[PDB]
Amino acid sequence: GRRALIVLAHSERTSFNYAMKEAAAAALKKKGWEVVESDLYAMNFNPIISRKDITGKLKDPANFQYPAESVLAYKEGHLSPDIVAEQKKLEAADLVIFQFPLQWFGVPAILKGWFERVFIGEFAYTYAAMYDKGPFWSKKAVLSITTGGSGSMYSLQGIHGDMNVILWPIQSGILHFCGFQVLEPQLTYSIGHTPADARIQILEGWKKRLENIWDETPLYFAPSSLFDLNFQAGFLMKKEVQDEEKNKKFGLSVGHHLGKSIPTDNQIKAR
Amino acid sequence: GRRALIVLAHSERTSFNYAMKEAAAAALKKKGWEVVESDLYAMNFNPIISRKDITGKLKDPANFQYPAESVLAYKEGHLSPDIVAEQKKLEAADLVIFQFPLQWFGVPAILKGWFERVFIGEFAYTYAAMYDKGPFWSKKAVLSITTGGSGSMYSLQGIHGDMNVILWPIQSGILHFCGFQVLEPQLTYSIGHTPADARIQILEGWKKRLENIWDETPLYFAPSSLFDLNFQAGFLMKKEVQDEEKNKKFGLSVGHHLGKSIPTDNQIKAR
Ligand SMILES: Cc1cc2nc3c(=O)[nH]c(=O)nc-3n(C[C@H](O)[C@H](O)[C@H](O)COP(=O)(O)OP(=O)(O)OC[C@H]3O[C@@H](n4cnc5c(N)ncnc54)[C@H](O)[C@@H]3O)c2cc1C
Ligand SMILES: Cc1cc2nc3c(=O)[nH]c(=O)nc-3n(C[C@H](O)[C@H](O)[C@H](O)COP(=O)(O)OP(=O)(O)OC[C@H]3O[C@@H](n4cnc5c(N)ncnc54)[C@H](O)[C@@H]3O)c2cc1C
Repeated sequence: GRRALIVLAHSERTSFNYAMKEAAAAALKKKGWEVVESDLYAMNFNPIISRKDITGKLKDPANFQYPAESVLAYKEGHLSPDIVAEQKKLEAADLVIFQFPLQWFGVPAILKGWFERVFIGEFAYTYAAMYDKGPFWSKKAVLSITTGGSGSMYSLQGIHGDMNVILWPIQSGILHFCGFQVLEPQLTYSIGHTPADARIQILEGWKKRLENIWDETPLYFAPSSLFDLNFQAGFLMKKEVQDEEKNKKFGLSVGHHLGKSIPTDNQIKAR
Repeated sequence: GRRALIVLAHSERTSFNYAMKEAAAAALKKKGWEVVESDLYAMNFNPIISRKDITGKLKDPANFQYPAESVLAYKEGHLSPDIVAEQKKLEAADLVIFQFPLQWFGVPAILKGWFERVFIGEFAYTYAAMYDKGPFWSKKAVLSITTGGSGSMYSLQGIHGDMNVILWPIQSGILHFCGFQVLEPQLTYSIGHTPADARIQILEGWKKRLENIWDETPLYFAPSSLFDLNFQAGFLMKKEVQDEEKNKKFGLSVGHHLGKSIPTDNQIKAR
């Protein structure tokens, strides 16, 4: 069996988010997965990066810089116990599910703090090995999101704008940057206005998808080989690559739109 | 005699972010501004939403729903006073400056939670009063952001992709949604690789800009008058507007790209 980690960011057992977490765990276990969860609220997880994330002496206590100090602590085994426990969950996991309600067009603060304290340099990323060469290359991640607003609001013509744009900083910036293959997000729009029978089927749909989740085609991101990955070239797209794209009508992705048309549902549907 | 609020999200008084906050306060005060600060770390601000944000019995404790419960607490005066104190800072402020290091392509968790606990419904937004009809329509907000990554990384051809996409969920989804006119963000790229002399100039340029900050043209967002703002129409773009926009080369904004070219630096430069 593969290993699954479910990171849940919701404080209520009675929420649809909790129900989705239970549905996921149940479905995966039946298919032979070992399932571990991170119920951040139940954990009362400390969401705030600080010098307390490092046990014992710092390298430069008078001028504390979290990136350098947290990296050093990781290498020397001096990270805070709660951080280390989470990192071990990540290392064991093949599939990571992030279950959360959309909050101010992003992840809840407690989940954002989880990323900030757990995704430490060298462990989760290096400038030498980033995006598709990232440490989590063998792992797959998926966002399971619930929203208050309807799907129409997040359509191209909706008042909020394209949901693909909202998803990008998370799926590309956080997950893919660390090497994750990112699967199509499970989007549950206006769950507060969804009829009872329909909420039941959404749960069943989620269970059914997870039966074959590992064999899905992941979302498309621009491969890192298209870029000159060094400070001298400023991590810019290769000259020959740019030349080849000048005849193309569509951009490569949401973030790499190149001033052209973004491919439809680049962050919502796989090729 | 206008009033400014500076929200800072950095743990270290020795940081450049703190220096930017200090420079902003002094520059504004010299021009006669009243300046109030929210140093979230120094305030030990709690960024995690919970039932205890309501200082009394809940309307529906068996099924706790934060949006409805927090709005009810707001109207009845049963919001936690640490939230109330922040809300009063916002009421008095004409200009709001958010000073923070870019962290995982968004705001630090402590600031995210600040938005989540303080921007309560009715106080900060309603489905009737949203975007340009929002409660903060008379106010202006600006992001002052420092990054570890270079500006080229966030260019159209950069490995991280377009920064305008990264800014959208914050500037449109959080700030503009509540009514704020959003001014051009102060972007300070690769501050960790900036020589001492250039760091001095960055501080001065920030001070110089703030001398006439209120006279600046705000960023462009699609006007809400272009949309049918009701649930029956799903808050979609008006039929006449859609047909008219079909003849426009560029999308309206980052989020309202409409599957077309995004206007250059829509979230970075004013028209
Ligand atoms: C601070 C904040 C910011 C927000 N920002 C945004 C935003 O930017 N955009 C946006 O769209 N929304 C936003 N929201 C709204 C938020 O996304 C929704 O309130 C949330 O997604 C609702 O999910 P829930 O899990 O709380 O469901 P709940 O509202 O708790 O439950 C929904 C329904 O599911 C039912 N249910 C529960 N368990 C089961 C089960 N086992 N089987 C069947 N039915 C069940 C419940 O009875 C309920 O009727 C925000 C909310 C907050 C508090
Ligand atoms: C969890 C996390 C996630 C991150 N995610 C991202 C990301 O997604 N993208 C990205 O690009 N970056 C990211 N970063 C990097 C981050 O954006 C930078 O570390 C941050 O912007 C640096 O700001 P600072 O104020 O800490 O600078 P500091 O490192 O504190 O200061 C830089 C220099 O300024 C000098 N200085 C301080 N005060 C003064 C003064 N008064 N006058 C002159 N000089 C002074 C200091 O001596 C120091 O040498 C992340 C960092 C963390 C910790």
